[PDB]
Amino acid sequence: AGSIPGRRS
Amino acid sequence: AGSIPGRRS
Amino acid sequence: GAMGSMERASLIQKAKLAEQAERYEDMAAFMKGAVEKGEELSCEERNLLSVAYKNVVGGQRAAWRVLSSIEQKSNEEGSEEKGPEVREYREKVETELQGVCDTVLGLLDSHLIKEAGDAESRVFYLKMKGDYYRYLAEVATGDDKKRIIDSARSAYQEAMDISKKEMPPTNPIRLGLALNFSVFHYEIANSPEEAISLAKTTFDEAMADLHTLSEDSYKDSTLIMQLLRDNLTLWT
Amino acid sequence: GAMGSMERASLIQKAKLAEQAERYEDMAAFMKGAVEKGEELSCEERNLLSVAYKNVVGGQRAAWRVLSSIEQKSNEEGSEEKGPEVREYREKVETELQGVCDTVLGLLDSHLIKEAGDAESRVFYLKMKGDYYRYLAEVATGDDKKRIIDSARSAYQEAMDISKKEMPPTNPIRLGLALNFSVFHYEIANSPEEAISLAKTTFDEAMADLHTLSEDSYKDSTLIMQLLRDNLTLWT
Ligand SMILES: *Cc1ccc(-n2ccnc2)cc1
Ligand SMILES: *Cc1ccc(-n2ccnc2)cc1
Ligand SMILES: [Cl-]
Ligand SMILES: [Cl-]
Repeated sequence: AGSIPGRRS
Repeated sequence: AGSIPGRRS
Repeated sequence: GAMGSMERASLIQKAKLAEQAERYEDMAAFMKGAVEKGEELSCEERNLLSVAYKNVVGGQRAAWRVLSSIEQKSNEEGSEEKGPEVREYREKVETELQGVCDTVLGLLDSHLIKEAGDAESRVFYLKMKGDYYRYLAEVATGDDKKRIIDSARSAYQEAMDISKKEMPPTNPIRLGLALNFSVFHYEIANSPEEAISLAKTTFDEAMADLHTLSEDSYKDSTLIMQLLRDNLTLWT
Repeated sequence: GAMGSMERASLIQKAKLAEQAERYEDMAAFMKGAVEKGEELSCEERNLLSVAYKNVVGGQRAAWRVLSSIEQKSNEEGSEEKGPEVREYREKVETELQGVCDTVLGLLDSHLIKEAGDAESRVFYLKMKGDYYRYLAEVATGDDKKRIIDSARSAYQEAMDISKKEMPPTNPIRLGLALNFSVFHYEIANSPEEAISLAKTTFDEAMADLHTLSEDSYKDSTLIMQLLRDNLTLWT
C-alpha cells in the first residue's frame, strides 16, 4: 500500500 | 572509468 | 540551533542544493533552520520541508522494517539465540526515527500550524502532522500507542474537513491527503473497508472534476489518482 | 570512542545488520569500533570495513561532484552571482569527505598495516590506503596536492610489488588493486598510457591463469576482469 512518495521536488 | 564498486558484502 | 547564524534565503538555497546532491539529512537541517527563522513558508518552501524529512524518515523506516523482520525471525521457534544485538540495533534505529518524527511535529506545533490560515498551507501542515504520527504509530507498542493513532487520525480528519470545504476535488494536496489517510485506515487503524471507500470516493470525485483543469493541472491530478487506483487494485 | 563499551563480536554482528539495512554510516562506526579493539581483522572483517567506508565516502564523492559541477557553472562567463552559498556548501561536503578519508587512513596507520604480515591482509590494507589518498586527491588543490598524489602512488606501488610476488594473477585482491591503480593513473596522475598498459597486462595475465581455478574462483576472477575490460573499452 503506497502513500504519497513525496521524495522529489 | 570504474574502480572496484566494492559496495556489497 | 546550528543554523541560527545563516540567512533564511541561504538556508533555502542550500536546501535546494542538498536535494540536487541527494543529501537529505543536510536538506532537513537547512529547512529546520529556515522554519526556525519564524516567518511563514511559501508553497515551494513547504514542499522543500516535506521532501527533506520524508526522505530522512523514509530511510529510517526502511531500515527499521529490515531489522524488525530479522528480529521476528530470531524470536521464532527453532531459531538460535543470537543475543541482544538485533533488538538493540532495531531499538537504536527506532529511537532515531522517533527523534526525527518528534522534531517535525515540534516544528508544526511551534509554530507552523497556528500561523497557517490559508487552506493550502493549513491542510498541508495537518497532513504532515498526520503522517508523522502515523510513522510513530508504525513502531509504537506501549501505553501510548492508541493515543498516537488517535493523534494521527485527528490531524488527518481536520485536514480532510478543511480540504472538502475549501479545495476542489482534484487539488493535489487534497488528493495526497486522502491517499495517505486511506493508507492510515488500511495499515494502522485496521479499517480496510474505510480505506477502500475513501480511495474510491476520492478517485470518482476527482475524475468528475478533471474537465475543469488545464493540461498541466490534469497531469498533476491524474498522477495522484493513479496512486489511489494502484492501492484499490492491491486491496480488492 | 563511543563503541568502547561494546563487545568486538557484537560490533561485527551489528555491522552486518547495518549492511542489510543499508545503514552504511552506522556500519562504518561499528567497524571503526571493531578495529579499535586492537586485534587483527579476519578476511570477512576486512571486507566489512572496506564496504562500510566505500559506501560512506561514495555518497560524499557523488555529492561533491554534483556541487562542484554547479559551482563551476556559476563561475562561468554570463552566469548570475548567486553569492557564496554553492562554494560554502561544496566546502562543507568536501570537509566531511576529507574527515572520513582521514579517519580510514588513521585506522590503517594505527595500527592495521603495521600488524598485517600475510600478503592477503597487507595488500588489502595498502590498496585501501591508496584508495583513500586517491579520494583526497580528487578534491585537492593546495600546497599538498602533489604530496597527496604521491602518497596514493606509493601505497598502490607497495601493494603491487607484494601482490606480484605473493599472489597468483587471478587473485581478486590483486585484480581489484590493479584495476584501481589503473584508475589512479588515468584519472589522477594524467598517465592514461600507464593506465591502459596496466589494465591490459593485468587482464592478459589473469586470462592465462584462469585454467587453474575452480568454478567459483573462476566466477570471482572473471567478474573483475570484466571491469578491466570495461575501462579499456572506454579508454581506447
Ligand atoms: C502530500 C502531497 C500531495 C501532493 C503532492 N504532489 C505531487 C505532485 N504534485 C503534487 C505531493 C505531496
Ligand atoms: C579491492 C577489491 C578487490 C576484489 C573485490 N572482490 C569483489 C568480489 N570478489 C572480490 C572487492 C574489492
Ligand atoms: Cl546498537
Ligand atoms: Cl554550508
